[PDB]
Amino acid sequence: SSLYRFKDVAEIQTKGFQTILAILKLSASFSKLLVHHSFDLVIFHQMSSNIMEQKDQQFLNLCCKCFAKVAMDDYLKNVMLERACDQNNSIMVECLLLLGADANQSLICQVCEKESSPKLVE
Repeated sequence: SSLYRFKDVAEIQTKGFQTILAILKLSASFSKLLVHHSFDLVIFHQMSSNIMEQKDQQFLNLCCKCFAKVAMDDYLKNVMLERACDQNNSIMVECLLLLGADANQSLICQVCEKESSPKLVE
């Protein structure tokens, strides 16, 4: 809630990724709970925007660090994929597809129903 209500400022998002990376280092089970609290929105929007903006080294490094720590337990990767295609956030579904996912988990039906983007269908 702190990261989402402050999804634009720099110090909050950077230090928030730092604290989340710290707790995720201390406990790996604090990832399913995180995405249960809809962790997907902050990580997707920030990882999209930081590449869209000036790509800082260390900020994006912490970004992919916590994203790697949540990338395990591929059931969570699948629900992250489902929430990613629930939006038209094509880059992140492309990333999760390169990482590991399945359109046969339907998903093509969901992408055809809700007026989605052609690059997402491709």
